[PDB]
Amino acid sequence: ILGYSIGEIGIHRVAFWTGAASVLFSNLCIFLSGTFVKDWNAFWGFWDKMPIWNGVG
Amino acid sequence: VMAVASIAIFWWIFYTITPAPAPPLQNPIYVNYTQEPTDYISAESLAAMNAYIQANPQPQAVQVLKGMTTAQISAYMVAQVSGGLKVDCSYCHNIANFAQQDGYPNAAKKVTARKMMLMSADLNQNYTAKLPASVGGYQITCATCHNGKAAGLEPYPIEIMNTLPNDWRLPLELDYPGGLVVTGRKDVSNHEVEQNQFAMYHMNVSMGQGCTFCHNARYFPSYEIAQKNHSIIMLQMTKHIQETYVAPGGRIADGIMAGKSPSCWLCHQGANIPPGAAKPGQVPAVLSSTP
Amino acid sequence: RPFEFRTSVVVSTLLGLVMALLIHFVVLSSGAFNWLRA
Amino acid sequence: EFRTSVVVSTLLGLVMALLIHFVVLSSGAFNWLRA
Amino acid sequence: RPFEFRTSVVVSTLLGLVMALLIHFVVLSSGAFNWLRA
Amino acid sequence: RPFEFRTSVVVSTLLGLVMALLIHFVVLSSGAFNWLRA
Amino acid sequence: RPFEFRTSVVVSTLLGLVMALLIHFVVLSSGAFNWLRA
Amino acid sequence: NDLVPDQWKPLFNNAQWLVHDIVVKTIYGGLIIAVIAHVLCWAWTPWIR
Amino acid sequence: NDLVPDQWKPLFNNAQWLVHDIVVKTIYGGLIIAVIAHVLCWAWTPWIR
Amino acid sequence: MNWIVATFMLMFVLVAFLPLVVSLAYTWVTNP
Ligand code: BCL
Ligand code: BCL
Ligand code: BCL
Ligand code: BCL
Ligand code: BCL
Ligand code: BCL
Ligand code: BCL
Ligand code: BCL
Ligand code: HEM
Ligand SMILES: CC(C)=CCC\C(C)=C/C=C\C(C)=C\C=C\C(C)=C\C=C\C=C(C)\C=C\C=C(C)\C=C\C1=C(C)C(=O)CCC1(C)C
Repeated sequence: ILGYSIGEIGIHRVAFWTGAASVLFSNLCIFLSGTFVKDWNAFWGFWDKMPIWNGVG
Repeated sequence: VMAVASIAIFWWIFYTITPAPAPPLQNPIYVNYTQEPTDYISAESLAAMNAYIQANPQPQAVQVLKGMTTAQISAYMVAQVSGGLKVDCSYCHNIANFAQQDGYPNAAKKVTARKMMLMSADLNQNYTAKLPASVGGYQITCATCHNGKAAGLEPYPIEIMNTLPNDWRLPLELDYPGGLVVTGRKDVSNHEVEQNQFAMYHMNVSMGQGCTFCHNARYFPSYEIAQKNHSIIMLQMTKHIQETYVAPGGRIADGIMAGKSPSCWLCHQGANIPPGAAKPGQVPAVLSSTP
Repeated sequence: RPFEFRTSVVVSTLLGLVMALLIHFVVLSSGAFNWLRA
Repeated sequence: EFRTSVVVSTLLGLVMALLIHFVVLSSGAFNWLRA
Repeated sequence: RPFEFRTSVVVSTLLGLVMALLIHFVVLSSGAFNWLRA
Repeated sequence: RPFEFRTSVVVSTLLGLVMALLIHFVVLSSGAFNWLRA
Repeated sequence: RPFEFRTSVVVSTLLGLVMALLIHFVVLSSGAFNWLRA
Repeated sequence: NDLVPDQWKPLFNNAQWLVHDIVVKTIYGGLIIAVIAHVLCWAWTPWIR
Repeated sequence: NDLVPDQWKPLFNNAQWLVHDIVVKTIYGGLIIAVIAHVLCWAWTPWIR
Repeated sequence: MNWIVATFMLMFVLVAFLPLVVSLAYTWVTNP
């Protein structure tokens, strides 16, 4: 099933790492929202105007 | 210590090089918009104006603006009429006998201007007098809706509506005492909710503040913030503008404004209490809410 | 011995292709050449 | 470990040069590249 | 032995197909040829 | 042994089927043929 | 080896490429050179 | 082995030396071309002004 | 690991020493260029004023 | 004022990020 076996020592490392990473990214997001970003829709305004496709429309 | 020292050096650099923070524009009349360079108003026209003020005491044949003297009228015109549109002084006036239109003194503009004056007075009297205390006495004038531009203004620019679809417009064909409500209705699906959220984000971008400006996001149907009542009045006002002046029985027939819906952004322009809005006491009596 | 030759040719032909494609896209979208109805 | 020191040193130096170059450019006080 | 021939033909026939498809889609969507009601 | 025949026939019939389907979708959605109420 | 040589060349070519690309993009977007219809 | 000089013997292998040589030559050529291109971009329109 | 002097023998290996020499030389050159560039940026337009 | 303290607090957030990286690199090194 899915063609890969992680091993006995592998799964516990992955558990530890993912668990630890989730909360870190979360606290970063909240601290940032409070201090530097007023709304999140304006943040993505830059993507449309990427030179590669800014005039093809 | 290397890190904190580097951060200090960087901040000293920034403070030194950075150009100083800006003081807000202070103008005796408008809240945040000024007409200061009057080079756009030609100078030979300004000379001829002095003569008309000094020569006659009262203005011959004024249909509206009934309680004013030629000097007051001239000053008001140069301050707000030419100032709102940034037009030539002769843009809809002749050198003499400018009470009527003869010899195409840029005809078919003076009458549209007069109708704009009437419409502004009517809006001011019917809708901008609601919960006046604690909101201020600011009043709509030429600078509002025109922002220094004579014609060709756009009520929906491209910069706003980044997330919205470009075909979308504010839906003004609804009763709006509560017609947009969606919570718990059980006869509306996710499509109606999507239209609602489009309109709400538009109101969000128009107003400078965020989404908790008027909603108390724990319960959306609640009216505790009291900044919604103001929005109900403004919504009825925008619907009235569109229905009465933009398209009275079709844009072609008896329409002014060239079929441009008000859109809630051309007025406020990114802030509550829009900058073009005149401070209380700086608008003619006829044009103001209490005449 | 310090480098496998095939890794070099793989990365070379990937970088070159991506770079040609990106330049072609940018030049087309700039609208300064009157190419394909412009 | 010596290599940890050199890695963190270059990274910090590069980031710091880039940040200062950005701040000075965006301040608009030097008449550099049409200013 | 180092460079397997079949890897070359696989990547060749994939890149060629993708490239033909992309060019065909760009030319069709440019609207400059009057092809299929244009 | 160097090239399994069945891999060739599998990839051939998959590519052919996908290509026929894509072309028929594009032609139908172009709306230029008056086919099925158009 | 206090530093594997190949790590040095990898990081060098990556940093150089990124830096050339960034400078190019900044100079193009500044609009101060009259290059490609400016 | 043993093709690298004695002063750099503990650092460089044999194979690592020739690559290096290629890297140095390429860097010198690139610097010459960069200097020429800069002189040209200056003669066209100066950027400091 | 006997090319490094005795005072710094516990700390530095043999190979670490040469890379450390390269680092010191590069840092000195960079500092000289940085000082020249700041004198030039000052003569152009002073920042403190 | 506001921005000096803000940058200094962001430093602490990244320091909170730090230990997980040491865990990963320790595992990479000590498991040849
Ligand atoms: C005209 C002057 C401008 C100015 C704009 C800048 C800019 C722009 C920069 C600095 C930077 C520096 N400035 Mg200053 N500076 C000014 C005002 C000041 C004032 C003040 C008035 O009080 C002070 C105290 C400083 C102080 C400083 C130093 C802290 C710092 C560089 C020293 C360094 O780390 O070592 C020397 C430099 C190195 C980091 C080591 C050398 C590394 C080697 C040389 C790397 C070069 C390799 C090259 C990039 C690639 C070669 C090509 C290869 C082929 C790949 N500046 C005014 C505003 N300042 C520089 C910086 O580093 O910020 C950290 C930076 O770029
Ligand atoms: C409209 C509201 C927004 C929203 C706004 C927020 C906000 C605001 C935040 C999150 C945060 C979180 N949200 Mg969200 N979030 C929304 C929608 C979602 C959805 C979803 C499917 O839609 C999901 C899955 C999440 C998921 C999450 C994670 C990203 C994160 C979880 C907090 C946490 O891990 O750290 C929380 C960690 C702690 C505070 C626990 C500390 C516990 C201490 C150590 C233990 C004390 C001991 C205690 C007394 C018990 C003693 C034991 C004895 C038995 C009594 N959100 C909606 C869209 N979300 C939070 C986050 O970022 O984390 C910083 C946060 O800031
Ligand atoms: C019209 C002028 C436009 C412009 C448009 C383009 C476009 C568009 C392109 C370039 C590309 C290049 N341009 Mg130019 N370019 C301009 C101005 C410049 C300026 C400048 C004035 O400063 C410079 C320095 C350059 C420099 C360059 C090089 C960086 C690059 C190609 C160099 C080389 O030979 O390829 C390096 C060597 C090769 C590419 C090897 C080719 C390998 C084989 C031959 C590929 C065959 C492909 C084949 C079709 C696949 C099927 C084959 C099967 C066997 C059947 N251009 C102006 C703005 N330029 C090209 C690019 O880099 O793409 C790679 C690119 O497509
Ligand atoms: C009308 C002109 C349009 C345009 C439209 C197209 C379209 C559309 C296509 C190309 C394609 C190509 N164009 Mg052109 N192209 C234009 C302008 C250009 C310009 C330019 C002026 O700079 C250039 C350089 C090119 C260059 C190219 C090549 C990159 C490419 C094909 C080269 C080659 O022979 O194929 C390489 C070799 C082959 C493709 C081998 C073919 C293999 C066998 C014969 C395939 C048989 C398929 C068969 C039907 C399957 C069933 C067979 C079973 C046995 C039954 N075009 C203008 C804009 N161009 C073609 C592309 O690349 O797609 C592949 C593509 O379809
Ligand atoms: C009306 C004209 C429309 C158009 C509509 C279509 C449509 C629609 C199709 C094509 C398809 C094709 N078109 Mg055309 N096509 C047009 C213009 C073009 C132009 C052009 C002017 O440049 C070209 C070059 C082509 C070229 C092609 C070939 C790429 C392709 C089929 C070639 C071949 O014989 O099949 C290769 C060989 C075969 C397909 C083998 C068939 C295998 C067996 C016989 C399949 C039997 C299926 C059976 C029903 C299943 C049950 C059987 C059980 C035993 C019971 N078209 C215009 C726009 N074209 C066809 C496609 O590729 O789909 C495959 C496709 O369906
Ligand atoms: C027109 C003047 C513009 C400007 C535009 C640019 C642009 C654009 C670029 C630079 C780049 C550089 N500029 Mg300049 N630059 C300006 C002002 C300055 C000022 C200043 C007054 O203070 C300085 C100090 C610099 C300094 C520099 C260096 C940091 C850098 C290149 C140095 C070097 O030789 O490359 C180091 C050595 C090399 C790059 C080695 C090259 C390696 C080989 C030769 C690459 C070959 C690529 C080849 C095409 C791939 C295909 C090959 C296959 C074999 C086929 N510029 C003004 C604003 N400058 C260049 C940059 O760094 O990009 C990397 C860059 O592209
Ligand atoms: C703004 C005014 C001028 C301008 C001013 C300059 C100036 C000034 C310079 C350039 C430079 C260059 N410009 Mg320019 N340039 C302009 C417009 C263009 C246009 C175009 C679209 O018009 C193009 C295509 C270019 C392209 C280029 C390249 C020719 C060159 C940058 C080399 C470099 O960065 O790569 C370097 C890339 C890397 C460091 C890595 C290279 C990768 C190697 C070669 C690939 C083999 C890798 C090997 C297999 C190992 C694999 C390792 C893996 C990564 C792990 N310019 C405008 C017109 N441009 C710079 C240059 O020429 O100097 C050489 C230069 O100084
Ligand atoms: C605003 C007024 C002046 C200005 C004022 C100054 C002043 C003042 C200074 C500079 C400095 C520099 N400026 Mg400046 N500068 C200007 C405009 C430019 C322009 C251009 C677009 O116009 C360019 C390209 C530059 C570029 C530069 C570099 C030449 C230099 C910064 C070195 C540094 O940060 O790297 C340092 C990078 C790192 C610390 C790491 C280097 C990486 C090594 C070399 C790569 C090998 C790594 C090795 C393999 C190990 C790998 C480790 C891995 C990373 C882990 N300036 C304007 C015109 N600029 C500073 C400088 O020259 O001092 C030296 C300087 O003091
Ligand atoms: C002052 C109260 C006021 C004047 C005066 C005024 C005049 C005026 C003119 C002359 C035009 C037409 C210009 C042209 O060459 O056609 C015009 C057009 C529009 N106006 Fe107006 N206007 C005044 C006030 C206001 C206010 C407060 C609003 C806000 C709703 C407003 C709106 C508009 C709109 C819309 C147009 C049409 C713009 C176009 O693109 O067609 N005016 N006004
Ligand atoms: C949108 C636009 C404009 C895009 C532009 C780009 C275009 C249009 C095309 C680009 C590329 C092209 C032309 C791709 C074409 C691919 C083809 C035709 C593949 C072969 C099919 C032939 C096939 C599948 C024949 C397969 C063999 C089969 C079915 C045999 C099946 C069998 C199997 C396997 C058995 O057990 C035994 C029975 C039998 C032998 C019949």
